[PDB]
Amino acid sequence: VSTFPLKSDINITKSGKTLLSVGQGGRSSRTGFTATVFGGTGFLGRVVVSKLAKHGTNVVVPFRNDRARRQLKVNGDLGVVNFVEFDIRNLKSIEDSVKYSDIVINLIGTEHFSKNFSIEDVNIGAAERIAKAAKEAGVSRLIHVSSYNANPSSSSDFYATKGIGEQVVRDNFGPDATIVRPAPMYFRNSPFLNELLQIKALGGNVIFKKEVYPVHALQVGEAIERIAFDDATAGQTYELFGKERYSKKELREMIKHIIHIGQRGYYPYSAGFYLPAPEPFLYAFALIRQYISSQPRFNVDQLKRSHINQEIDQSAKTFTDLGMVPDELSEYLYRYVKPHISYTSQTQNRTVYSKEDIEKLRDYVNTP
Amino acid sequence: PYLVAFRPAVLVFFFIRQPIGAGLLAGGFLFWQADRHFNFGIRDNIHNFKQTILGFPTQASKWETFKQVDAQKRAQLV
Ligand SMILES: NC(=O)C1=CN([C@@H]2O[C@H](COP(=O)(O)OP(=O)(O)OC[C@H]3O[C@@H](n4cnc5c(N)ncnc54)[C@H](OP(=O)(O)O)[C@@H]3O)[C@@H](O)[C@H]2O)C=CC1
Repeated sequence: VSTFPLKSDINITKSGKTLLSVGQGGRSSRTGFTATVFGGTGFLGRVVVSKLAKHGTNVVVPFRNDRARRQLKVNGDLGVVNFVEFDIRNLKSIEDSVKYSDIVINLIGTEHFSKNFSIEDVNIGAAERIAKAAKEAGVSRLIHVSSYNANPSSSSDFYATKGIGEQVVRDNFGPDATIVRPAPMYFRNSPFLNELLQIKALGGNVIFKKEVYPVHALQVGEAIERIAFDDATAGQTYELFGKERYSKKELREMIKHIIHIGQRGYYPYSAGFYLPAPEPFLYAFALIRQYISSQPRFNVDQLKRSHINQEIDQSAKTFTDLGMVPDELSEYLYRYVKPHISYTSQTQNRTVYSKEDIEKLRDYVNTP
Repeated sequence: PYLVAFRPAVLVFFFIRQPIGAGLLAGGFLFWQADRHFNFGIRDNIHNFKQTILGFPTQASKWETFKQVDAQKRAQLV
């Protein structure tokens, strides 16, 4: 956020351009930069595009969904946000997105596969194509966002493709490409917290045992802003994670009390809060819905990843290398699960869980 | 006649809101229907136990009375 995201009013890109900034940093100001955010209509793109457009950075947002892009225009002043209809199977549209940008941010990536795109097409084929198209267009900075457990030799088809995608981005764009490895991100409408906030979660006895180091999505969006506007971060890999380690079983049980579903001794068990299932059934059901359901459900690869915990690459850089302190999930967990609290609505008295109260609740959850 | 129209509406909404409570209630309902249909006799034997312990005339008690009269009457002729 801040009031002006730059250390100076003059910035010479590594491509040779000199970009001046005007204004004090409001909506009417400009930074002189043109950025392209691939995957801007997604969960993280809306955070990133909003932070760039609010300070006057011209953002090119290539879209495939016409309805999802409309809310992005509100973030910036007139002419700041620009849309290009595109497809990763179309090369002319990809070049048009990066033709004028000085920064290219790649947020395109899926944990699923569909009738049209496999995990290899998106996490590798798209990332490689975008990196090469960026280089031929003279883009000074490339930022590629992989996952937290990226590994070219992983048993998970998502972790493997994310790890290989890191390699191909550097092999095309060159050694100066920056790589970000966010942990599971929590925010409003967060894919990480949405599965924990769902009631009828089938096979949670297997799925919810994975441990992670969740990180605030606003900080990940803030960190990417720091990286793009500081050329000392080129060629670097950043592992953005929170200080504390949680298992999805803990958060699932901590959320239950905040939602007050446990007010009744019978209701959570009757409503389907716990849905134990043998892993072969979880495999078959995930496999079956992969060719019957039209919406991306819990697939086979996510079942495998439920066993693999998050491993922090120690050779990579952290939030402290960017001069930022990670946020604590304890200080943000309530306000992001607040919409899901059942009665609330100033009935008698709200139970606002402070940061101290969340940690007290965590011990009670872990007490048998 | 209104339960015939409402029953599909109530049953599906009951499973949506409380799938475990509905499955347990519906599962027990089907089990007793299998007891009656397939002549498992579980509900009948419980009924025969309740009558015996509470002093009612059971089915066996009424048949024993007939057998006592039958033996009494035959000797009265022989
Ligand atoms: N907890 C998290 O969210 C985590 C995120 N990541 C990675 O961060 C990145 C941001 O994802 P996030 O915003 O959180 O959630 P999303 O699932 O919405 O990210 C996917 C984005 O990339 C686009 N995308 C996916 N496939 C295609 C495709 N074939 N063609 C064009 N666009 C495609 C999507 O476009 P559209 O919106 O139109 O569908 C969307 O904008 C992802 O790459 C993810 O792998 C990794 C670790 C943790």
